[PDB]
Amino acid sequence: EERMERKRREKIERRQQEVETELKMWDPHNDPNAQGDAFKTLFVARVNYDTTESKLRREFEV
Amino acid sequence: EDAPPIDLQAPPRYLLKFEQIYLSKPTHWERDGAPSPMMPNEARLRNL
Repeated sequence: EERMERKRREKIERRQQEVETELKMWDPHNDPNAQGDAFKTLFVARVNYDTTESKLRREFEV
Repeated sequence: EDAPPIDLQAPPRYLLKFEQIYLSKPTHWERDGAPSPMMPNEARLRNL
């Protein structure tokens, strides 16, 4: 009853502590991959892995 | 651009001057209105 909660608390805290280290090292805004104005750029997810680059252009160029 | 600005007045007046154009790729709008790209093969088939 408690050993499970003890293990449940560490995995939550361990990640939370690991989160602070990543934010300090990596900068989201300062990303080489990211380019262009942020208000202009768009984000698309749940895209099929077989989607060719041209297929993604011709579908979002409309 | 070579067209003359249409100055109309009753007073208030309006010119309605055009400055630039933009021609996108061939597209098709269904009844729902979802803009989707239309391929030539789709046009020859759907008589579009």
